[PDB]
Amino acid sequence: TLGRNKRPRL
Amino acid sequence: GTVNWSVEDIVKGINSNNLESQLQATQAARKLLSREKQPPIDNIIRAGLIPKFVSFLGKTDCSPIQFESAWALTNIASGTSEQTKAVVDGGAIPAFISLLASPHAHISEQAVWALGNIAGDGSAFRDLVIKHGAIDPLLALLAVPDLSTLACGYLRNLTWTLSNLCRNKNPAPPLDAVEQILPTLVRLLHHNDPEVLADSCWAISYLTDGPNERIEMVVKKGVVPQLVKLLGATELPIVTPALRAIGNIVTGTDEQTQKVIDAGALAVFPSLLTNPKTNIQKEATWTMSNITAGRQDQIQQVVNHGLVPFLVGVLSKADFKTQKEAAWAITNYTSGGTVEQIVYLVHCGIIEPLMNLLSAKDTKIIQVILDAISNIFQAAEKLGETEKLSIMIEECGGLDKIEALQRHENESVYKASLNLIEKYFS
Repeated sequence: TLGRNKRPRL
Repeated sequence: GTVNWSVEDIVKGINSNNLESQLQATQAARKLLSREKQPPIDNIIRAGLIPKFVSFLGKTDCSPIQFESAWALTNIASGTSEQTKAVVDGGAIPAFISLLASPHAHISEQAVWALGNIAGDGSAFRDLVIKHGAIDPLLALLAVPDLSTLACGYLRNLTWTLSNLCRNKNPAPPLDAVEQILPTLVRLLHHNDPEVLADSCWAISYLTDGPNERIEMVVKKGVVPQLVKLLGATELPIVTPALRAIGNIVTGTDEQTQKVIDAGALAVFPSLLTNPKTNIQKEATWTMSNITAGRQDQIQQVVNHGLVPFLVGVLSKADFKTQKEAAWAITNYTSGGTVEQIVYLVHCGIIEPLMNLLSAKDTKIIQVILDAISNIFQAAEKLGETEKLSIMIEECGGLDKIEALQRHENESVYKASLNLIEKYFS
């Protein structure tokens, strides 16, 4: 997570 | 079963009049969108599948298709602002907020995740998520006596989505939303999981990136001591946002800066100013620059903690951007400090690395340094020791560089240089 503004679920 | 369908097959299944066929097609879509290499997001959007997925979010009677569609839409929303917009335009926001109430935790988690991607797009979608009422049900999910009873993946997702509701500027989040969220952030900042702590520090670092009023909302909640403690963590994913937050806070008033000092932050900066990660060193030196811009008694605490030799160190050797922050720290120090404090600075060896940096190809740092040299000459004038300082600058090769700058391009440079030579090197 951290400072990522978006992230997919792999 | 559902591994590597074509988009055409997914469409044919989702358009069937059979809920189970739709569920299998939706899962096939999720697996396509879950592959790491080039997920066909745009083909899925062009096929018109988003409105179907959104309607599947509301099928309480079939929780698996809620989950599969939530996951598919999460990964579409993770893409470009145009791809996130397609999800929002399909009505996903209120549907995901309804799913926060789901009795299945894996479904609620996925709705949390999706709203995080939507809010993470920028100010507009962040505020739209807030307007649809997301904050109350998100915070309700954390209304337990002990956060440790929640699965840590679940808790990490929640913390991360909350951090995205705190993120971004022009405009910053609504004040009342920030006030609503802060008590839960304070609590999460005391939770033992490294990722939760890092995400909590990121959220705080976003909230302190603004005018003094925003900083005050955070400082008033009493979190500065816990941030200083996290500043000393061994995990760099925690130190980085914690330091950013501390650095933001010291851009505030002198009283806000003082609470960072009182919490003991200066004791950590021997490590931070020699930290092998160039970004930590840069951010720590930036933070120092905004502390030496404070009062004389705050400069004095920088002196007492033995940090001036560390500033001389980074000025002497560091990544260039760090050195430039160090130059600023020195210009602020000399601008606001007493004669004694400036004398001490010279005795720590600031002159030579300061001159060595006049060789640099960055006209802003040359200005900053020349300004610092004037300040120091002014303190020497007050002691009648202008000549000792002129001799010291000449012996380390600084005079040479200053005349080179008499014929510099920028006009502020060459007028500050000439003035220095006219007045002190006649």
